[PDB]
Amino acid sequence: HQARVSKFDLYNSDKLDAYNQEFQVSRSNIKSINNNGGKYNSSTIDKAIDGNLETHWETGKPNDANFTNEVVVTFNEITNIDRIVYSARRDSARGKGFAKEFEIYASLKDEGDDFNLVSSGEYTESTRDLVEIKFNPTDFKRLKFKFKKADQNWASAAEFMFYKEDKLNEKFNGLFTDSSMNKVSEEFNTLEKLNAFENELKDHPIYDLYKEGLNNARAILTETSENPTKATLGQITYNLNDDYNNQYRMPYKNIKAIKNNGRHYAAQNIEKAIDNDVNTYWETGTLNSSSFNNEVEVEFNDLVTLDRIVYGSRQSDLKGFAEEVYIYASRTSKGDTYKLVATGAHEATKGLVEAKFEPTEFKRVKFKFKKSKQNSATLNELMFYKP
Ligand SMILES: [Ca+2]
Ligand SMILES: [Ca+2]
Repeated sequence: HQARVSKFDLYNSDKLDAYNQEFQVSRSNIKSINNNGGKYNSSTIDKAIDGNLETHWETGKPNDANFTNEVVVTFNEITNIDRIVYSARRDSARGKGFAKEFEIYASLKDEGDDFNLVSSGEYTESTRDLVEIKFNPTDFKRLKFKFKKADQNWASAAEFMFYKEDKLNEKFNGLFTDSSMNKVSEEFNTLEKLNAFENELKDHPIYDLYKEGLNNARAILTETSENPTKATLGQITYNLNDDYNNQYRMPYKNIKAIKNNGRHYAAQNIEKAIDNDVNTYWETGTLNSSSFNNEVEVEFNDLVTLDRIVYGSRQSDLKGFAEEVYIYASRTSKGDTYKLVATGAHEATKGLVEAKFEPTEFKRVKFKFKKSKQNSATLNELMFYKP
């Protein structure tokens, strides 16, 4: 009887309409609405189900020590619903009156106080989010939403939206064994199982959103064992060789994203490590310690086979130079799926250094500063070469 609550990310997708077409209770099925605490001004209760996120209902009576705001939606006919998507008001006072704690009750008739509890839940992350509240699929003629706790008490609702059960969605959420998404569930643990699943999924409205995870599972099933090599590191200048770059350097355009685990100092942000300028650099905000190592992750648009990583520090004084480097590969777009491919060391030097290791396929690369000059970490450039 505990609701599973999460941010409703689908909001920002071009698959939304198509998704709503199949799973949203349509507006022509929502008959009427009322609520026990009136309205403030002309933030009327119809504005809670008017289909427009930019209009809201606000109560005229705030939650106090002795009053709980509730809203009751009547459907045109009995309707099987498993999820509510809800936001608080989204204007100047964004988030005010969010239902931090709520309960959902069903009735199968049009009148009377015969409500039975369907679900309870909380959300503490933010009050400004559009949230998906998921429970056992239940029949409703009337649905009651109680504002058990309402941020700053003046309960509000941009919208309530209602969804039927999405069984293929629920199945897809069982693709992996846990949230680190690094192990395929037994259900899907062969390429043939996975293909069957994908085929099962092809006509679904958000099919294209499931492709990534399916591809991730495919890469995990076909992964080889970790077997890292001692990389060779030396000073190089072939990066100056434009013609050679055209043939052997991975285009900067193949970088999807870069992040790092230690924030940054001042104006030395992480993008400066990949701007094809040896004079700009990223510098961490967090020192290497007994408990911490600086790590940089780069994700690629398209898988790429590389045999060399080229890198440098800030050139002024070589502060943060990677004196010892661990290189990891992942063939997935996300999940804890990195395996160690190489390790090597080099004394701090001006200019750029290559780490050469065995040809490896990368969807993402992690670059770990195992040991670093003055325990800092900087990158003027980070470049990727093919065999
Ligand atoms: Ca609205
Ligand atoms: Ca740079």
